[PDB]
Amino acid sequence: LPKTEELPIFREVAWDFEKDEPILEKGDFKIIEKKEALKVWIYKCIKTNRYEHEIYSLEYGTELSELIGQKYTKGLTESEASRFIKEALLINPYILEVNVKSANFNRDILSANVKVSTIY
Amino acid sequence: LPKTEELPIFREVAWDFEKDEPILEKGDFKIIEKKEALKVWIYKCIKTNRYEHEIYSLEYGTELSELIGQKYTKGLTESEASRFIKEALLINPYILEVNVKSANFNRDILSANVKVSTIY
Amino acid sequence: PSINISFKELATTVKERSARGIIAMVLKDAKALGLNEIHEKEDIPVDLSAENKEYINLALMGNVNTPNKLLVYVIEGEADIQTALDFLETKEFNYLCMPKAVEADKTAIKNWIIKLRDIDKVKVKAVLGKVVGNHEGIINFTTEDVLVGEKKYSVDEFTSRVAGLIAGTPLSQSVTYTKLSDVVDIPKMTKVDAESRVNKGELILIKEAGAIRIARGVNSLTELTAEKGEMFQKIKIVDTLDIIHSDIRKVIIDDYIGKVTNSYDNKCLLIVAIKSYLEELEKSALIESDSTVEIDFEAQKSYLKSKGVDLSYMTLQEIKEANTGSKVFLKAKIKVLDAMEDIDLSIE
Amino acid sequence: GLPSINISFKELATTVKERSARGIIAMVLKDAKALGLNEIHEKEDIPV
Amino acid sequence: MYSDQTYEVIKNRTLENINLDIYKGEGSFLNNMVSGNNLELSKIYLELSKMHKMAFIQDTYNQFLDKRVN
Repeated sequence: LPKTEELPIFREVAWDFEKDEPILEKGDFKIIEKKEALKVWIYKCIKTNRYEHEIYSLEYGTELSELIGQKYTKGLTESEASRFIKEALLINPYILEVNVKSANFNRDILSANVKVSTIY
Repeated sequence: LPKTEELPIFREVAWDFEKDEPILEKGDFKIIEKKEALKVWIYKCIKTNRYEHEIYSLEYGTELSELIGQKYTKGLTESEASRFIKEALLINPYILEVNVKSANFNRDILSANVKVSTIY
Repeated sequence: PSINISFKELATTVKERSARGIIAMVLKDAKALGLNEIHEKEDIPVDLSAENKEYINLALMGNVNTPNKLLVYVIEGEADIQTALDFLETKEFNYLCMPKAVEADKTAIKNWIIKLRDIDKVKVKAVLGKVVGNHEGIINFTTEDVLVGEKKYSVDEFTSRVAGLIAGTPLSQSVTYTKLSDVVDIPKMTKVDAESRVNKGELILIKEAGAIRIARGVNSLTELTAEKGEMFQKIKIVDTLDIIHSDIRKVIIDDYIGKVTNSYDNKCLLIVAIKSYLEELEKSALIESDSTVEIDFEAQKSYLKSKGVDLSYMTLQEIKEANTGSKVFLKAKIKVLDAMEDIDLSIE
Repeated sequence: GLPSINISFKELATTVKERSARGIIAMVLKDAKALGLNEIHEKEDIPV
Repeated sequence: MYSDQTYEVIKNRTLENINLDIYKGEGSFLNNMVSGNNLELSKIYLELSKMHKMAFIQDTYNQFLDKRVN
C-alpha cells in the first residue's frame, strides 16, 4: 500500500568531463543535483574496468575495453557492445533503462549513439 | 399499488428576473403557480453559490462561477458546465431533467442553450 | 595510439522559452549599489533595507508558480532613472516596477518603453501606480489605501506584488477574478464605483465570491484605435503577441541573418520553419489551430516597381521566382485563441 | 541606407468600402442658450 | 435540551410555527429570512449553554474565582 520512497538527490564532487580533473569552486567542489550525479557515475563506470583494479566491487566495471584492440568484427560486436553497456549501466538504481541507436563505420573510429533514461 | 401523490403547487413571492428586485402588487407579492415557481427557484440556485454563504445547505449551490474568470479552455468546459448545470438543477424534486444544446463562441461572451423539463 | 570513449549527454526540449517570466527590479539604496540576479528563493543580501526586503518577498510568490527569474539592481536615488534605463537596455526584461517612481519618473519610463516598442521592436511591459498614458504596454494599477495582512501597503508595493503574481500566471489561466488570500482589509467600495473604475481602464481589487480578487485584466490604455479592437484592450492578447514577436525575432537573428542566403529555396525553408513554429504555438491553446504563411506578393510588386521591371509578359509566378535583392516579403494570417472570462447563456 | 532586418506586425481589421451615409437626421431648432450645433451622436444625451 | 437546540431543528420548528398561503421550500425568501435568525438563535443557545459552566463554582477562571473569593 505505501508508495515507493523517492531516491534522495545524489550529491558528490563535480568536474568537467572533458577536463578529467576535479574542479574547485572557491575551494568547494561543485554541487551536483538532479541530472548531474548520474553523468558522473556513468562516466566513472564506463571509463575504468573493475577487473583491472582489485579495490572495486565485482558488480562494478564494464567489459567494453575487451573489444578495444579489434578482437572481433564490427557487425556482431555492435550488438555485443550494446549489451555490455546495458549490463554496465542498469546496475545503478537511479537509472531506469539504456537504449543504443546504431553505430557509424568510418576508418578506425567507431561512433555510436546511446540513450539514457532517468528519474528526475 | 397507490399512485404517486402529485406535488402541490409551489407558491412564493414573484418579481421580474431582469429587475432582480421583488415586486409588490398593491402590497401583495405576485402569486406564482404552475410554471412560475420553478423559474424563480432555478434563478436563485444558479445566481449564487452555496459555498460563498454558510447559511445555505450543502446540497444547494452551483460551481459555474469557478469557470468564471477563464480558468480553463472552452472545449471541455462546455461539457463541464453542462454537467454542472445538470447537477445544480436536478436536485429540485419538481424538475425532471435538464438538457444543454450547445455553446456559441464569440469575442469574450459565451452563449449556450439549456432546456428544462417540468411536471405541469 | 589511444582513442577513448567520450560521451556527452544531450537533452531535447519540445518547448523553447525566450524572454518570458522576467522581473526587472530597481531600488534606491545607498549600501548595496549593484545588480543582483536572484534565482533561488530566500536569497537576501544583507545590504538591502527592510522595505526592499519586503518588496523582494512580495515579488517572491505568485498565484500559480514562482516567477522564473527575479533580477534586482541597486543604485543611489540620484540619477537612478538613467542607470536603470542603461541596465534594462543591457539585459532584456519582461516586467518593470519601481518602489519610488514619481510621476515624472513614471512618464519617462513610459516614454522609454514606448520608444523601445516602436523603434527598437523590443516588446517590454511596465507596471505603474498612477499613469494616464496612451499606451497598452504599460500597466496602471490605481487602487488607493490598500492594506494586505492587516499591514498598510503603498500603491507601488502592491503594483510590484501584482506584477510578480502575473509573472507566475500561466497563459492558459486568466488574471481576471484571481483571489488574494493575503489581502484581508480593504476600504469598502460600491459595485457601481468599481465598475466605473474598471471601465476607465484601471485595475482594482473587489470583494467577490467570498474573497478579494481583481475585477478585470484589461490594459492601462483607455483609447484603442479602430484597428486595435476589443481584444487589444486585454493584456492577455498583447502578451502572447509580444511573445510570438520576440521568438520570431530571436530565431531570425539566430539563423537567417548572415548565415542564410536569399533564394527561392531559402524562402521556402523560412516559410516551412515559420509554419512549424506556428504549429508549435497551435499545440498550446494560445492561438487558433488554423493559420497560413504566405509570401507578401504586393510587396514584391512594389519592389519590382522600385526596380522598374514591367509587369506584363510574364507569369505571375515569375514574380515570386524573381529575386528580391537580398530581401524577403511574407504574409501570415493568425488569430489569438484566448478563451472566455465571462459567460451569458439562455434557458428555455 | 544600411540594409537590416525589419519585421512588421499589423492587425487585420476587415475593411469594406463605405458609401454615402444614410439615416442621419438634421435637427434644427431655435433656442437662446448656448447657440451652436450639438452633434448628439451618443444615445440619451440632452445638453443644458 | 441545548444540544438538541440547533439551527436545523429550530428551523423546522419555526417552519411548522408559520402556516401561510405560499408554499415552503428550499431557497425561498422567507426560508432564508428565518434561517439567518435561527443561526443567530443557535449562537444564543451556545451562549446560554456556556452560561451554565461559567455560573458554576467549579471550573472557574481567574476573574470568576477572584470574585468568589472576594
